[PDB]
Amino acid sequence: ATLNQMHRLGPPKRPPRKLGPTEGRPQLKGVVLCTFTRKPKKPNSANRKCCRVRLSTGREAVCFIPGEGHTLQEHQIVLVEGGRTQDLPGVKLTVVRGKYDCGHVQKK
Amino acid sequence: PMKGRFPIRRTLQYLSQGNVVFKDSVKVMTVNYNTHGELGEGARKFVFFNIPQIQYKNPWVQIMMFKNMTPSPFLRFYLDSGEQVLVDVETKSNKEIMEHIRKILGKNEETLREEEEEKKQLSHPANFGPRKYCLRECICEVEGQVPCPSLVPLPKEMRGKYKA
RNA sequence: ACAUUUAACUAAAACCCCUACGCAUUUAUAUAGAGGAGACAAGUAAGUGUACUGGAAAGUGCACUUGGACG
RNA sequence: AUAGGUUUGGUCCUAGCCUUUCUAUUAGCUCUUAGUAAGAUUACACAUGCAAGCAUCCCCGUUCCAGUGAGUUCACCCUCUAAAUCACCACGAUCAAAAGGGACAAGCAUCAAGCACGCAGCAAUGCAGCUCAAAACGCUUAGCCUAGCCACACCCCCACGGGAAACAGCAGUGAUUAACCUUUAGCAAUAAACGAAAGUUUAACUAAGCUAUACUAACCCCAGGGUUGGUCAAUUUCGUGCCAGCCACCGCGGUCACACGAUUAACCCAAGUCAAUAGAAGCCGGCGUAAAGAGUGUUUUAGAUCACCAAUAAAGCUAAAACUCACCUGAGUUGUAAAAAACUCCAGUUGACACAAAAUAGACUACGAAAGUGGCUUUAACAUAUCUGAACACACAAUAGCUAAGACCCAAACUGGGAUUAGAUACCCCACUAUGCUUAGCCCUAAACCUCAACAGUUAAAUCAACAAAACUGCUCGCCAGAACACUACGAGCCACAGCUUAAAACUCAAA
Ligand code: FES
Ligand SMILES: [K+]
Ligand SMILES: [K+]
Ligand SMILES: [K+]
Ligand SMILES: [K+]
Ligand SMILES: [K+]
Ligand SMILES: [K+]
Ligand SMILES: [K+]
Ligand SMILES: [Mg+2]
Ligand SMILES: [Mg+2]
Ligand SMILES: [Mg+2]
Ligand SMILES: [Mg+2]
Ligand SMILES: [Mg+2]
Ligand SMILES: [Mg+2]
Ligand SMILES: [Mg+2]
Ligand SMILES: [Mg+2]
Ligand SMILES: [Mg+2]
Ligand SMILES: [Mg+2]
Ligand SMILES: [Mg+2]
Ligand SMILES: [Mg+2]
Ligand SMILES: [Mg+2]
Ligand SMILES: [Mg+2]
Ligand SMILES: [Mg+2]
Ligand SMILES: [Mg+2]
Ligand SMILES: [Mg+2]
Ligand SMILES: [Mg+2]
Ligand SMILES: [Mg+2]
Ligand SMILES: [Mg+2]
Ligand SMILES: [Mg+2]
Ligand SMILES: [Mg+2]
Ligand SMILES: [Mg+2]
Ligand SMILES: [Mg+2]
Ligand SMILES: [Mg+2]
Ligand SMILES: [Mg+2]
Ligand SMILES: [Mg+2]
Repeated sequence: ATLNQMHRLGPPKRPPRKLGPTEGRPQLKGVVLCTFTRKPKKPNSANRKCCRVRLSTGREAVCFIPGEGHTLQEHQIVLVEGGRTQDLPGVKLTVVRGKYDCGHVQKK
Repeated sequence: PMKGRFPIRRTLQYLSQGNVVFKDSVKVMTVNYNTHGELGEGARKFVFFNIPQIQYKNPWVQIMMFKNMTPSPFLRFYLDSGEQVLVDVETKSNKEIMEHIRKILGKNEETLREEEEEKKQLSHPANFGPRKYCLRECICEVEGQVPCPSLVPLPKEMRGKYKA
């Protein structure tokens, strides 16, 4: 572009940053509605432990439960953070271990 | 690289290199010049190189250009009193035009140094305040004075917790 | 729409208006129903535009291109 | 950025995503001392206690301080000039309202027109004007330009009035959020209010309390967190076997797993560590083939320095070849790899005979802005002695298509018949429509391409990623910033109504 065109257009106008599943918040509180498992997309194979949660904002979302063995049931309270599960498409929230009902992974 | 011929013109150093600071009487500067004709060559250069500097040093003076309206180039300055100053610039180089306008309507170096000294007084070195305005924030930064408790804890006798 | 009284051998008292807003107007939410995109999951050269046929897959007509072939 | 990882069988280029750095909040785990700084998520609702007195009565103050960030170009400069302080006799300084002039945040032009937004006159009244693609009008977002400033003080902008009964003062509480400080003391200092003054009052403030949020300094015994496949510093044994599980990106896990779990050892930081979130840091680069020169030309406000042959409109005209008609002659003609259908008012010679198309020339490379233009004659006729200049303004735009009428040789979507085929809703043969033609209107799309934007200039440099078409420079307009969603949705405009122009977002991916 020429100098006249650059002056006409002005400084670049950067689009606003997209808000993620947590909507720009570190963590979110949620109530577990149901627990289930999902299968990875296929370079891999497993049964990933997941749960649907109604967040404090009212939106329902699918979350992954990290670690070996969880004791989450319906109506329980959990704290969910960001971070995509690379194997599960559409799962962009992760349950925080050791907060509210979701306890730490049992040793061994 | 930077766009356009002579990109140095679009740097703050070049813009600040000008030496023409108009007196407060000047309000408007019209520049009538011709795009073609050897006798106007300097005037064209005067438009190309020195008008940005003049405007940079004189932000409130209205500078306006006119092209191929008269057979010869000339400058006209309008003063606050209503007087008009006509400067014929045909056959003159751009440096000559700068020197002429500086001589006839430019503040001399004495006035500029006086203004700088006046600006100096506003920033009193003894005043204490934010670094944006003062050299030092607190007297505790002065050696020999009681230092800040943030860096050196005060003796227990000087603290209210152990005076109460 | 609406209006100047008392008082005055020192000087004072008195003063107060009625109308709007709705079957108007703006945007948004919920809801019947309909439809998309994504994820998962599994011989007639090639095209562009346009038109018809066909339930589709595709075929054909007209003009244009080589980003094909012609030892 | 001193950069690095990641597309491919491989190389180069382009391009996104991520890594390494520094902050703040929150979460997990852990946490010794001292000093200092800082300290609800919520303009939601608030129990309780304080936060404004002074003073010989009048007045003065409670319009300040303190709080919050809901709304939002009232903050800044100049002119003029109130109130206030001091001169107080004013001359005037200081300070600073109202009024006038100027300046002043971000995103969206799919918000493009606003609809009275001006001027002149003493008025009467007259003129029809004013703003706007250099962004008016409009919607959305946000306290700001921080010695501080602006705005608000429960709501109806305001507060006569109404809803109704107010902590966005300090301490504190309920609800809510990922977000969580004591219902301390004193007016000893400074500041403010009052007083003539000694002085009095103050949840301003000062001195304390709580909190790893940060900085500084320590520590007599006292260390935790994360990581160890590459980017990127650092794994020994086992357990498990595409399961359990792990990853910021690339990826690992199928019996020898440095990538999962335990364990050993090691690496980084350290009273911290670092998981999540949000910031800090960006177009002077490009447009033949990667995104981008959007079919063609003109001009406006502006910017720049480069100041005869094949055009197109009219009118006329016709040399071949068709079709149709007539005589004469023959019984077959057509169809093809081969056949069947079809015709037999068929076929051959001769003669007459278009509103269709324009061999050879043309092995030419011309005219026109492009689209296009190639039979003959004639009349009009091919802008501009600077250049650039529009998706929308003004004009045009192959083929196809839609309205009206007309012409109809040939060709031919479609539609029938014949044949083939497992089937043929195609290919082959026959017939025949819309359409190709003229007239008057529309429609406005193409691989509308030399896939090279217009003007001016250079052949010197390493010519130069590659290929295409040798490499560049100046200047201007247009356009482009990962893929797909998407020649799409919505909005707007249109003689278009299954249409054209402009043209997104959500979800998804690490590529394309
Ligand atoms: S800043 Fe001066 S004593 Fe702290
Ligand atoms: K695998
Ligand atoms: K008083
Ligand atoms: K605010
Ligand atoms: K208000
Ligand atoms: K005091
Ligand atoms: K093993
Ligand atoms: K072409
Ligand atoms: Mg076609
Ligand atoms: Mg890269
Ligand atoms: Mg590879
Ligand atoms: Mg922590
Ligand atoms: Mg006064
Ligand atoms: Mg004012
Ligand atoms: Mg525009
Ligand atoms: Mg829209
Ligand atoms: Mg706000
Ligand atoms: Mg309140
Ligand atoms: Mg109010
Ligand atoms: Mg409070
Ligand atoms: Mg906090
Ligand atoms: Mg008290
Ligand atoms: Mg304190
Ligand atoms: Mg391991
Ligand atoms: Mg392209
Ligand atoms: Mg082109
Ligand atoms: Mg032009
Ligand atoms: Mg435009
Ligand atoms: Mg057309
Ligand atoms: Mg037609
Ligand atoms: Mg063409
Ligand atoms: Mg152009
Ligand atoms: Mg253009
Ligand atoms: Mg894209
Ligand atoms: Mg469309």
